[PDB]
Amino acid sequence: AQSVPYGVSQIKAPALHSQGYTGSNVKVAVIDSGIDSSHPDLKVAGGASMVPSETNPFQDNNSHGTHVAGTVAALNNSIGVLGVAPSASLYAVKVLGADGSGQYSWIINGIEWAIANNMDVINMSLGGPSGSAALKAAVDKAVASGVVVVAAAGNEGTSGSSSTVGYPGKYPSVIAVGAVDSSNQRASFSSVGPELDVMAPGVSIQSTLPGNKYGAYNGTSMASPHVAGAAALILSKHPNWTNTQVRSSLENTTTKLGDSFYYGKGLINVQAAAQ
Amino acid sequence: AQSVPYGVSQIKAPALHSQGYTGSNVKVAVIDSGIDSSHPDLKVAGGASMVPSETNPFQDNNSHGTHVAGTVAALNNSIGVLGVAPSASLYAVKVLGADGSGQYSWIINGIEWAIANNMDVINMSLGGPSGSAALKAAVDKAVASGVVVVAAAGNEGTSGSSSTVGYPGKYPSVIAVGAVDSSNQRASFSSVGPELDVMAPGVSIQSTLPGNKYGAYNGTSMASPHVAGAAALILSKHPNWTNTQVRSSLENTTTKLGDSFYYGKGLINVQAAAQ
Amino acid sequence: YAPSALVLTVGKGVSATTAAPERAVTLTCAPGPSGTHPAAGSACADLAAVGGDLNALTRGEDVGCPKVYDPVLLTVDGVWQGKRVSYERVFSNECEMNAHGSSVFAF
Amino acid sequence: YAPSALVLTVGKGVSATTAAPERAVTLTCAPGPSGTHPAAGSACADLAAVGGDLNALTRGEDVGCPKVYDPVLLTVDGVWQGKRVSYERVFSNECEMNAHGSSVFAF
Ligand SMILES: [Ca+2]
Ligand SMILES: [Ca+2]
Ligand SMILES: [Ca+2]
Ligand SMILES: [Ca+2]
Repeated sequence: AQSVPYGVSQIKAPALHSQGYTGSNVKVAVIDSGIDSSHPDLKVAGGASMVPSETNPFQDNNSHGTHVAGTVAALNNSIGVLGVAPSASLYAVKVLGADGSGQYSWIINGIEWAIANNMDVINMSLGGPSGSAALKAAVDKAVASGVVVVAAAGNEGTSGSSSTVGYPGKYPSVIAVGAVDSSNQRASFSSVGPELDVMAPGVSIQSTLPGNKYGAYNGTSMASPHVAGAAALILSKHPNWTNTQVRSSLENTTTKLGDSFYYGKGLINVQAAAQ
Repeated sequence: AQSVPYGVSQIKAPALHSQGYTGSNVKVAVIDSGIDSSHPDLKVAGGASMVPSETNPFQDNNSHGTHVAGTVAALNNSIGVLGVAPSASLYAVKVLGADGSGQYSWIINGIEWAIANNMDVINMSLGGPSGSAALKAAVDKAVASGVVVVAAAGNEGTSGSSSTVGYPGKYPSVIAVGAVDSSNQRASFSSVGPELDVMAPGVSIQSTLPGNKYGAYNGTSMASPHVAGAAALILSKHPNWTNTQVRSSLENTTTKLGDSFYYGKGLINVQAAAQ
Repeated sequence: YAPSALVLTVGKGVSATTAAPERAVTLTCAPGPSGTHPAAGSACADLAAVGGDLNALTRGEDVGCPKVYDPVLLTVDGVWQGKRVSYERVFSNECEMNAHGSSVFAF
Repeated sequence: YAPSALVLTVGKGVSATTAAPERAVTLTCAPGPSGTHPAAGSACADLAAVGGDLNALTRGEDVGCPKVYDPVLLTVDGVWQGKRVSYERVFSNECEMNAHGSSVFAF
């Protein structure tokens, strides 16, 4: 059998998949630790590595990146799980090492690969607490370029009334995803502050792992590919909507949860987004 | 100037010294870490070492032993302190190393040197928590031999209603000395139990140190040479009193303080002992 | 005569123990650097830099980690300038912690 | 993969700190004995013997110390069989403590 993680469901994905919208013909770049291209519940179009000592985009020594990739396009068959956007073209931009550590200039470089190779959507489930002119310039050019940009809010829970949203998700040009449970309760580790856009399912999110394995993980990291797969379905319905239209759509049809320092606009609902 | 430590006073020594009793012609063996024989406020008759790697009885690498020796016979002049029994013949039986550590068989061997060289009084300001047939046999033969035997009660304060008196002072044939302050209050670290005989001044007892130095120390260790110098004065008054007579005398004329598990018979009073 | 000796542990978990230690090392800067630390000389150098004060170890600035939450607990116990130590911290994941000093957590 | 690392301090005083550390070492039995311990191999051997349990270190039996009270405080912090440790004890003098294990306190 194949199972549908609750998260794909929280967000109303199947409603779309019912009407023929599976993210098909859409180019999603997962910037991360790479992606096991040899797993059966994934099909990887292409990708590249900015990691100098780790140059095969298709070898995920961290597993992280494979987990994420699976939340976007886990294939739709009779085995494994189910991605949010199952027919989406997946790209492995590796900018994270085996230790899940990557220099800003690797991140930056990965973004640049994606702009040139015309990805439609980019997922960055990575982040650091300080930003920079280049990184910001980086995501800013993606957006000018027409790419939808998504990224994890951060895992620093709360801290006074100060913001705990890391980069690049702090940047207003990036959709920043926080995390909720099967109950729409924000996970505790979830970052807060005014730079948060929406929430998505990011607690015990079961996806694919390197070596034909499947397992469950927690993090704002798991929330992003929900929004990324989301963006992707909307483009399979409306392929000449601008990123602005798609962004705008996602944030104006959220189910509102708590106060916005903790939840932004609320849990996305792609069913409601695709109109 | 010369000063009289409060302790020499607590015990009424000067009363005796007033009447001509200064411990003169009496042989006191201090079994310990040796004794700086080159200090001016001490005059060392002789001694020997059972320490195999430390064979000069007159070199106190610990200072301990020098401190103690000074509580028995610090000379009586116009400098330093004043021993309890100032004209006493002092012997350095070293059985303690620089680290103040000595094997039982060294202790034992030291006792044996003292029996053969006819000491009248022996001071053992040493102890361990377990005893042995030989050690016990050791002090038992001293006493049969006619030597007065004195030793520190131990520094393990209290512990239930169990005894904390170490060896050789646990042995009934050894007078075991606990410690009081200038207020006749028992020092806290002082061992308790039914094997305690009497108390003596053992808190901040100023005596001689190696290198013409003088300083103050604390311990049941400092209490013993009070009783040892004590024994010694009584023999300068009554030189053919048995050790039994001298022991008996010391314990029957104590000033009674608290309950005997904490104070035995109380603070000795040699003035009262010499009759 | 720098009285200096530390020991470092790390395990998944949010607290000291209700979180086993899966890795443990010792470092010593005094007089010179040694211990079980696949990076002694730098750590000493690190602490020296910050002059032994955990709480003041510039994180990263230009390093990003995966936004997964697999909390890790760091314990440090010993002396520094014959000053005692008993620090413990929790990082959201293990990359965070590694981006933390430079080499203290070079572990 | 014995997760093992200790650090040992010792200063005059009756408590952790309101009693500086004047000496400090580190020991490691895992896999083999090392550290700053002018007697590693035995200590490991010691703890092994008692299987890492301070509280069970036969004192002396046939060694005597001077009956002076100069209290010394012993601290031990680390892991043993990836089991945490945080022991501290006060010996009436420094000879006592040395007569304590065999070599743990070989310091
Ligand atoms: Ca599948
Ligand atoms: Ca933002
Ligand atoms: Ca004098
Ligand atoms: Ca007795």
